Amino acid sequence: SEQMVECQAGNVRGAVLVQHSPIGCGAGQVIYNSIFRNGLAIRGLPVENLHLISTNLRERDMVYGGLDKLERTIRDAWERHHPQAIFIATSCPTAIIGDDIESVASQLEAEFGIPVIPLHCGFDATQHGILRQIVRKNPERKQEDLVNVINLWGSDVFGPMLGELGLRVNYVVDLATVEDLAQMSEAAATVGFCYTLSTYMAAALEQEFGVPEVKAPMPYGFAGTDAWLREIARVTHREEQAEAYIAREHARVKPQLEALREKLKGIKGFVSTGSAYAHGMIQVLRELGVTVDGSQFQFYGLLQRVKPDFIIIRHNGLAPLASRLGIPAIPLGDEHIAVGYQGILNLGESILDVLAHRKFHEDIAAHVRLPYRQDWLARD
Amino acid sequence: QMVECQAGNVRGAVLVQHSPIGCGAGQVIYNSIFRNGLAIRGLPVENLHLISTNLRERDMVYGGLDKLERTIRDAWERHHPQAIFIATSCPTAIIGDDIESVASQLEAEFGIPVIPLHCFDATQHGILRQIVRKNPERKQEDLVNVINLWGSDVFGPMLGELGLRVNYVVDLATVEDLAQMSEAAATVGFCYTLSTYMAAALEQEFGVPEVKAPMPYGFAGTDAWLREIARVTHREEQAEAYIAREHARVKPQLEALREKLKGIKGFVSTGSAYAHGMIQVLRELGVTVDGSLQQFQFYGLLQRVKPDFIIIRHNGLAPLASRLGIPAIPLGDEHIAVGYQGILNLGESILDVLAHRKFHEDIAAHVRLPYRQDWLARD
Amino acid sequence: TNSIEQVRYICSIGAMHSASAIPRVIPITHCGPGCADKQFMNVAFYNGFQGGGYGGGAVVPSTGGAERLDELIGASLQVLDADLFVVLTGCIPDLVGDDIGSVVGPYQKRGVPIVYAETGGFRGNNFTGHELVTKAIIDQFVGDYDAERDGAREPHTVNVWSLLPYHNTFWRGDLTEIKRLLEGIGLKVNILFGPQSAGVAEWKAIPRAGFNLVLSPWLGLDTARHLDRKYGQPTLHRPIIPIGAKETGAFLREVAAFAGLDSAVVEAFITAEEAVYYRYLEDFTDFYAEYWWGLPAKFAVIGDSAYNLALTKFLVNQLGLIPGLQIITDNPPEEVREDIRAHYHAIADDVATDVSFEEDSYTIHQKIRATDFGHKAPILFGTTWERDLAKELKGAIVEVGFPASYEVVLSRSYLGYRGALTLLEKIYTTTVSASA
Amino acid sequence: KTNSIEQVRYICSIGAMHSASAIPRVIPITHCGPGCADKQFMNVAFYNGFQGGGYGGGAVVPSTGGAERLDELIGASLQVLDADLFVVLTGCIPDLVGDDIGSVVGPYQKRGVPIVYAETGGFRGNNFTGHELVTKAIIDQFVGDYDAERDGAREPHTVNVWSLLPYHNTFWRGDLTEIKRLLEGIGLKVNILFGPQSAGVAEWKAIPRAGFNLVLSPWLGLDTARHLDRKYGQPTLHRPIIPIGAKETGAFLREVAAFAGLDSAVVEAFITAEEAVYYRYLEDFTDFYAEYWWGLPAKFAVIGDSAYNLALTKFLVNQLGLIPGLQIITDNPPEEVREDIRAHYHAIADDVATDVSFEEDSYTIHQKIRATDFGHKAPILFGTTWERDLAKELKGAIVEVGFPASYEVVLSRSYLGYRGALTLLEKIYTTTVSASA
Repeated sequence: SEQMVECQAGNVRGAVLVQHSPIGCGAGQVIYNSIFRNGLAIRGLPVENLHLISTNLRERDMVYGGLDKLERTIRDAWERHHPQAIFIATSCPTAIIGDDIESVASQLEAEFGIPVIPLHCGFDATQHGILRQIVRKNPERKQEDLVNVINLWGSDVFGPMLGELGLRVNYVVDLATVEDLAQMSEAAATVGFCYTLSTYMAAALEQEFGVPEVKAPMPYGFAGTDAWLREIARVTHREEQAEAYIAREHARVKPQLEALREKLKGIKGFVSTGSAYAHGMIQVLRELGVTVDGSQFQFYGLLQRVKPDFIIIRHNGLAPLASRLGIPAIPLGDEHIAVGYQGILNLGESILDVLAHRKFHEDIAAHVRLPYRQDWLARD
Repeated sequence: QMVECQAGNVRGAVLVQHSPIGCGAGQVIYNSIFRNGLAIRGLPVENLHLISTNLRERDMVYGGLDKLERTIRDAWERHHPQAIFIATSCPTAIIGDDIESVASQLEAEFGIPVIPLHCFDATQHGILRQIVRKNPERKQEDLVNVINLWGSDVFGPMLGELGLRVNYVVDLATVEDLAQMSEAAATVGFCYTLSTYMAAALEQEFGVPEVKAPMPYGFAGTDAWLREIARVTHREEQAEAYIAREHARVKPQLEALREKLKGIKGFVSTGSAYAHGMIQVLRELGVTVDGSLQQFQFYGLLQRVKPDFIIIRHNGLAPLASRLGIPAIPLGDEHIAVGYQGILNLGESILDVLAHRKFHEDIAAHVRLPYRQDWLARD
Repeated sequence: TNSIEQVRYICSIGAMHSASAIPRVIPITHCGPGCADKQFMNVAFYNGFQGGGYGGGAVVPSTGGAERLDELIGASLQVLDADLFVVLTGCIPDLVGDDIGSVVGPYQKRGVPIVYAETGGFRGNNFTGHELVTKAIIDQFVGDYDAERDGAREPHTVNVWSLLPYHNTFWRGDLTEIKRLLEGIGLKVNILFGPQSAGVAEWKAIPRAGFNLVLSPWLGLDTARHLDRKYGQPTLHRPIIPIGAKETGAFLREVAAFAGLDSAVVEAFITAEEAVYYRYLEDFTDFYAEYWWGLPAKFAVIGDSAYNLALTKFLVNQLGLIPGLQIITDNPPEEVREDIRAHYHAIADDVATDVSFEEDSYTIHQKIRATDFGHKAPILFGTTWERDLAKELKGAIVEVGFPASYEVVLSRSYLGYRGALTLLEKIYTTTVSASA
Repeated sequence: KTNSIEQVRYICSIGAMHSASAIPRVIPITHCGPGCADKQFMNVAFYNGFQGGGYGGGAVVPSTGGAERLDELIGASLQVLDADLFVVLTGCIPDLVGDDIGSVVGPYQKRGVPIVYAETGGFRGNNFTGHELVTKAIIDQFVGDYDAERDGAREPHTVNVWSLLPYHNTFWRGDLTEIKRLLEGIGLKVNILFGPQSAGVAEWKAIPRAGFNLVLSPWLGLDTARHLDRKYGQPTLHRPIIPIGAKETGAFLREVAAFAGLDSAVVEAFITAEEAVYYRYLEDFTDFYAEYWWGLPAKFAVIGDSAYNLALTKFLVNQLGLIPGLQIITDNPPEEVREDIRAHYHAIADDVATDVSFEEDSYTIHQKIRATDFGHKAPILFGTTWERDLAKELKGAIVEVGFPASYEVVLSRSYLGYRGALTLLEKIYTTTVSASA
């Protein structure tokens, strides 16, 4: 989860993430920068590089520790960017030497007057730190029409959907300004489409600050979206708008689903993700009529056993291997693809798209040799 | 030559090329120039929409009037412009179609000017005749018309220090701007042979005074030009303040710039009415000029002179000089050397192209020019 | 309608660029008084900034026109050193009825290497002009053929009739790739245009080539039929220009079967090329399959028939992209249009699409706007005219043909194996630059 | 000088696993403690040109007292993966704890397995030092000793090429293809040792049989070449400037021919043919270069590793007459070689003298660029994705030429030699003209 913690902490706009570790552990800066820029572009916000600072530890620090270097790096971050918050991330080579980041963090927090949050890397260090030090306490303002939506990335799917309910969306944590994180205690509810991700932070928000958490079926499939929207409306007292939106969307979407079903008839899929997320995708596929068998060498064996037309995955490294077997994968960089009523059609025509791309993957499969020995191929 | 680009570079207007598809080839050149001018001026960038009547064999013995009317109606329906210009190449001029009648008829029908160009400047004449307002109620005392081909925003800042506003025309000007020119407090032409007819007509037929003063080239030239503008528009205090401030700011830097240009032999072959200003600016910088002006003729002149760099304003000349190892000042923006900052800009540009000699000298050594030796042994 | 907005080509006399594409060949233009012959030698400049200095540009001479054309020819002959002069005529000589044959014949009887092509602008676009220029060269410079005097026909030499020079923006690199591929399987190639050509010596050797390869949907078919009638040379028509390993292998095997080449050499060359190509494609598969933020699913191709069909074939068969809209803008003759449409109908074993023929950019843009590309923005393969439309659709644009005013093209190619890899680089560097 | 490095310009030594995976059919086996996100490198290469690990990269790479854990990993990888050679790289934790990697890997070597191990403690250097460590480990533990009678007589006209760092120099595949093509043109047999054109471990086994080692880089490979000189007695030719364009490429080819005693007629024929092609294209380009109305950048800044930094500076000064505005080398070369690099920059041309700085922190680099006076035009930046925002701030063009090139999809592009120079010109001036695109 260290990569996810670093990505979340560095994706908070107006904040600076300090990587207390050798230069090697900062290699993720390029990955995080690419994800950050693409998320900004998708969200429509101005695009720019993120500024992650590494303490750049060397042998001297591995021996005698790097507290002085950490303090120097935090001062550098403050002077260069004057952020609204500073996070600190610690790697294995720095965990082994057992540097005490808490003391310097508290001291510099007192000196600068902004949060200095040492990330300790069901639970998430970045979310815990945001709640501890950034989320406003006993707010004097309550936003009855504000809802916290906990997501990693993806386009504005909840924006328009909840707009039809007259509700505003507060996207956290990624791409959120420090102002947005602070005001999450003012929102009228916290909706998390991802049970695994959003459960901890939303539960803590409700318990400590009184912002209700919406616990309902995920917005996947017609029934799931119906229940989800109705729960949102009940919590935020917008039943009339929710019913109007549901009727409109049912009328608009139900026809096209027939043509989509005809086009997707006979297609066999495959899903391999967290049971929570996989459940929604499998529900949407069942709506479209696609067949699902159920839920990196073991992946090779699984794909050989099943031989699906397409796969749905959410972890890196799985797709390239499936590509070499001739199986396209649904690109879930935007996890919001299948959310809501329009999500059904989006996923349907995305499946139709990746079925066309099968031509590339079949060529690759024909003209490549995998690095696995033949004998190992005869094992499960 | 410039009529078609001028007419097509007016925003909110549509230029109709009444001719075979071949004569519309310039649409690509005009589109590139138009987009680059929009980008330089900071305006939103977009393609220009030039429509060709696309005359064929049949129109060469019957006439293209029906096709011309169809094309004008298409322009109106597609774009709903504020003005429609019409061009006429050799093939359509030989068949002698009567564009005036269709132009007047469709002008009456649509309620917007339909301006047939007689390709003095046809586009400017048409703009004055049919777009420029007559007896305008307003008289923008702080508005000055600046005639330029493509140029850049140099007069903007310069005249801003005088409190005046700039109405750039004709290119990149909206049809609203062309109609405003009857309201301006004065008209300034960057070059004589390129900006004298239209301003003279503006002053004669409308009360807009024309500024007659040395061009803004060199210290003395810019002083006289700014003082004339100030006198005409009653901004003498601001003009003198700006002149003194700019003299103080620029005069020191010119000393340092002069040393780097010692021994540099230039060469100018632009229009004699603008080559004069460029030579004045060069003489300010201490550069030596020893030349003043067809590929063969230019080749002979360059061989005779052998300058370090050349200044030109026409195409074809630069690539030929490049093959001889001589850089050319990229005079795509005639406003490079205008004003006090223009002196430093031209000096820096000269120093840049001097560095670029590396490329041209390398090219000169590895290219065979297409001229035969027997002729190459003669003038 | 008749109106053409934002022209997709130029007049026949714009085929002077085909003449200037032959090394050490200088065209002499006669458009009337001769105001804006520059409209062409500068039009190629606003294609991918290439310039005609190799055989033309400002170097090109330009103009009763008989006396004045004769004066021009006399002046050019004594100044310019060329292996061959091509005299092209425009509107005014055609309408006035100037006898250009009488003006140019006297020089030919004098032994000067000069030809004239009657290429009236209003007759057609520069594709018809290209065919006229090639036929004029063949008729007046190559001349008749005698195997004893000139040399025995070589069954394994091929004349390649292909992309139109200076209009197909990447013609130099593309012809280099075509020549490299054809020489790989053991042919002697008369590429006839561009840097790889030997010049007029290659054109003089046209009669003693084994066959003519028309590597385009329709351009060059006229020339190949003319050469068949004249010299009795057989013709191989290969309407799809190959991009990528699949189509390139098919094309090479087809040419080897036609010319009776050694199959072992052909297979060895194909194996080596495929090894390289598929190593690179294996490297590319990670991006193609994993890219988080999605890639375009549909595409539209607007351009001349040659590159239009080549790109459609490559995008459908190599990438599995969905053909959204294909418009051919070079105005091919009505006789060949059904064959082109047939090529589009069988674009893949299980994919069928169609191609339209429009020459007016307003109609093309309205057709693109009226098209449904799904919930993702498409990728446009077009020209500079489509940049605004591409921005409006929130999609990517790749400039693949005239006018490519935002490409600086030196040696780029999009054909064969290496060109296919370059094309993939261009496409997917453009797509990922959405957040750049 | 502060310790902080913002927006890293490189990765740790263990990131040299990409050098091992750049040899065909060679699979690195990484060992970085519990390996939280050791996958970082497997993915940083994906965000530097979208290259993909190929055969032995990506998820194919196995990863983890670590002695027992490393032994289990090696056994599993040996039983599963089919490779000509396995390279075991170790990171921080094995180094700090003090794991005896030799005791774990040597048992397999004595059993005939083609496996080597390199100690690449991440806190001891960047991936350039790791690259040198990996190459030396391969030479020592796989190539082994040389006996001319057993292995084959040394070939005076065979050359080992030590050059661009794989997967960090974004265009290394096409660049090595061009280098090999140039060297084979003048009649050499080339051991390129990396990338698609390499023959794999067979090429590495033939290292002792090469006539000489060509270190085609300012400093990277000098350590390896000295090691090979000590081991096999092979002479070394150091050619610090990697050639781009006809002038530098001709100089480089003539220098190599003089060193190796190659036939001069063949060398001159190859050079004249390549120059014919190159200068035909440059003649076509001259129209744009001299005529372009809207002006082209006059000054440039180059930020990147020493190899490409010096190559680009030389090409931009000598082929084009661009004025060097600011050159910063970011690969952190050893202090010993820095004066020689600076000297190369001082004589960048007969009449042009410039200088190079050495910075590894992107904040310092950006502040230096901002503090630099580029004249009345916006410069052109040759840098990385980190410089995109700065390039926009300066209202100038940026060309991504090194890690991280996150906005380039690189398959076979090259910027070296004769053809790469034309490709580079296309890239540069398609970027400049796209201001109004």
